[PDB]
Amino acid sequence: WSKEGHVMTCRIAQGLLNDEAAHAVKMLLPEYVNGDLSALCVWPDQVRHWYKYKWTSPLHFIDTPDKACNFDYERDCHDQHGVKDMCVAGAIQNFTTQLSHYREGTSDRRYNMTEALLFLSHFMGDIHQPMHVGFTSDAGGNSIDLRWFRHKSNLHHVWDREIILTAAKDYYAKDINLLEEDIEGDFTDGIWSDDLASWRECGNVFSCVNKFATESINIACKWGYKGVEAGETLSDDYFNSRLPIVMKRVAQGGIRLAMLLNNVFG
Ligand SMILES: *[C@@H]1O[C@H](CO)[C@@H](O[C@@H]2O[C@H](CO)[C@@H](O[C@@H]3O[C@H](CO[C@H]4O[C@H](CO)[C@@H](O)[C@H](O)[C@@H]4O)[C@@H](O)[C@H](O)[C@@H]3O)[C@H](O)[C@H]2NC(C)=O)[C@H](O)[C@H]1NC(C)=O
Ligand SMILES: *[C@@H]1O[C@H](CO)[C@@H](O[C@@H]2O[C@H](CO)[C@@H](O[C@@H]3O[C@H](CO)[C@@H](O)[C@H](O)[C@@H]3O)[C@H](O)[C@H]2NC(C)=O)[C@H](O)[C@H]1NC(C)=O
Ligand SMILES: [Zn+2]
Ligand SMILES: [Zn+2]
Ligand SMILES: [Zn+2]
Repeated sequence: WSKEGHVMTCRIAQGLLNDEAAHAVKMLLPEYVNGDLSALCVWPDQVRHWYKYKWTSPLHFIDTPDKACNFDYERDCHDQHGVKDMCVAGAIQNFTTQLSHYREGTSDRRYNMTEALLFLSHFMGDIHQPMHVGFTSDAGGNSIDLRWFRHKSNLHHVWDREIILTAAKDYYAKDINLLEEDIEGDFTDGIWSDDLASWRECGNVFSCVNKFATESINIACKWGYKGVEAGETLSDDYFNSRLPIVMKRVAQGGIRLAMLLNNVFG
């Protein structure tokens, strides 16, 4: 996700935290954001480009083989140089494990919990963006150049931002708070209300991130690359049809995140 998906994922996520998980996140965050996890959820996307954190480059996504439309961890979860574990699935396990050393305080200074908090949170949102588990050769839709209404863009960016900016301008006067309030609603008393417990049962972290990944490449094959030719124009038909899918994954990411943190801090 771009700024917007992450902010909503995290606001949603923070509102569902138990007492132990709220206390931890407040303490783990710098004063200048007033306890607001959302304020920093983009942080990993900034440092993505610093030589220092070059190593975080591949942890944002998974590249699956073209047209295969499924996710296999040992096949997929690696970087370009075949280095095992380097993919958003790995990172979530990694940063969740790091965070389990917080309460007991048993990692000395090998880890930074604040950074582990922002990576976990951020990457929880990325793994639900269906185009973060897309095809290798086209870079999760990045190198499928298209037009989204009256400006150049690309499929990956349609899902990272366009559908969300578009929805917020057309229906909420650009106010993202409002778009979130409705997304928050559609699973509390709304179309996804009967599904919360179902979103919350995936097993241990490893299984969960595999479930989430799988979900994403299905959505990507069914709704992402379907009905998309390069150079063409995606209109009201693509937007209106996919709006609620994007919205679902914003919610799923958030509910799923609150569950992890709740467990890591409990
Ligand atoms: C764990 O990692 C954390 C993230 O990497 C570390 O926290 C970071 O610590 C650095 C200290 O070097 C902070 O950067 C400083 O920011 C302050 C204040 O920033 C605020 O004010 C400016 C302008 O007034 C504004 O633009 C900012 O947005 C803030 O409102 C500056 O005075 C310094 O020059 C310096 O840049 C980061 O704030 C902080 N990041 C986060 C996410 O907390 C932390 O140090 C690590 N822990 C340990 C023990 O090493
Ligand atoms: C799990 O989280 C930790 C951060 O706590 C990550 O550790 C980092 O791993 C990367 C890549 O494996 C390291 O890059 C290395 O740079 C040094 C040169 O200083 C070199 O010895 C290595 O060949 C490699 O290029 C990075 O330095 C290291 N950082 C820390 C603080 O440990 C780890 O990558 C994470 N793994 C996953 C799958 O999320
Ligand atoms: Zn993102
Ligand atoms: Zn993206
Ligand atoms: Zn990212």
